[PDB]
Amino acid sequence: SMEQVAMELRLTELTRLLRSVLDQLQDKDPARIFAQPVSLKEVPDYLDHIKHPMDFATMRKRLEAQGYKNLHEFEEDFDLIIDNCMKYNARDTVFYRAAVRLRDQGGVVLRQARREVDSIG
Repeated sequence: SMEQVAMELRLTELTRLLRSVLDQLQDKDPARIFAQPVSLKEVPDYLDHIKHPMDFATMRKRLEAQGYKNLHEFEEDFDLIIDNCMKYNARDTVFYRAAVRLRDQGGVVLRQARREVDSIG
């Protein structure tokens, strides 16, 4: 149907906007602490602590399969990156502090992304 095509164009354009959002958030992580999944070879107890691991690469795979239907879904995965880190690592660690800085800086980007998603529809 033409309606199904129109919906697919909207999903494609959301995917475009979320790709740009993902790039901007990841630039707020120049240390690359959140770039890849926590290694279960190197942190073998991780899944005892963290039930839903997340990282920028895993988000990027979901994005390229147009697997985010709306901004809320995408924000959920970004919040897991931050929140997982802030639970597993103590306040006095470079990892925790990196997550705080990512959250604070990412807030700015996400605030305007929400406006754009509503604005364009």
